[PDB]
Amino acid sequence: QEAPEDLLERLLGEMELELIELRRALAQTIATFKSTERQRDAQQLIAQRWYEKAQAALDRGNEQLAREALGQRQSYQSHTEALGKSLGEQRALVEQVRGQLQKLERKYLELKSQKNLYLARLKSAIAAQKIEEIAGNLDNASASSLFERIETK
Amino acid sequence: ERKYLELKSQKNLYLARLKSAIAAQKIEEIAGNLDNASASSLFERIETK
Amino acid sequence: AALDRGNEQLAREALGQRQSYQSHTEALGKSLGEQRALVEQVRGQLQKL
Amino acid sequence: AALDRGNEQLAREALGQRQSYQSHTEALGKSLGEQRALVEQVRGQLQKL
Amino acid sequence: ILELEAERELLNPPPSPLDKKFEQWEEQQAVEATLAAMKARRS
Repeated sequence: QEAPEDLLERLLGEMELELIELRRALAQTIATFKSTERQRDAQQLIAQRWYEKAQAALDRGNEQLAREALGQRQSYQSHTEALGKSLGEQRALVEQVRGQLQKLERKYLELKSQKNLYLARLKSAIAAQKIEEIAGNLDNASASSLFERIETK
Repeated sequence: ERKYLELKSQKNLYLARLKSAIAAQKIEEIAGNLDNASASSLFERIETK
Repeated sequence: AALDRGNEQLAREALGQRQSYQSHTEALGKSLGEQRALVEQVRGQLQKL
Repeated sequence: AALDRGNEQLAREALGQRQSYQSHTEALGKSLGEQRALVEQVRGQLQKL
Repeated sequence: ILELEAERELLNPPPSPLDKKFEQWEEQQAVEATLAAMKARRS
């Protein structure tokens, strides 16, 4: 099997790619959220204008004109309320996901610290025996391969 | 006409949430590969080595 | 300075905010103390070698 | 001179305007004090060398 | 534009209103406290 120690960089290199991918994905979420906010604002405005047209409509005792406008006006209000509830809903989810990433972001960086540390200790240990294995080859008790051989020679 | 445009709004939203979720596990599956309880595949292996 | 003037409400939030790093602080402080012996230990390993 | 003649309104704006640089001022003053030790530190590095 | 604008905000986490309040209130303390000396010293 491939040296898993090498995979750490590939695995974390593989890890990093998704964060930005999530990062772009999350932003896409917010852009939609704002778009809806604007869209509602326009609808209430035309209702507000209809409210203003209806506002002046009943003046002079001409309620018949006002009657039609307000009935016309609510047509958007029904739409208005539907959106207003929807936008309030989405806020928690976008709020919820942000903490998801924010919590994750700390974890990745926090995790990444230990990586080199074991690698450092790994490099310490790998040579720790490489240095000493030859030492036993010259421990001078015939456990070595040359010293006593040299002595006997 | 209203229905189609109104319908179309939710399309990306689930797609957005979909992209949120798909990586949500991709990020974490590797986390369990390094959860450091031998449920990971390397950390304890490194420790044992 | 938050609780000065008898405005403890502002101080309340800050200190609750403050410990957020303290929890992080203590975790690191213990970790750094741990590493010292190992780096100390290995140095004698080489020095003796 | 702004608040003289009992015209504090003019003084109000200026001082609020003034601190805008003070915030900048304090940031730099701390920074410059920091750099002094390092330049001081390195000089002995060369001088000893 | 909305797509791009929000993305930049993500990479530039806006500060919480608490610091806004603290900074704002501290400015209120600063402006008045700094002015407090003025109205007293230059009385």
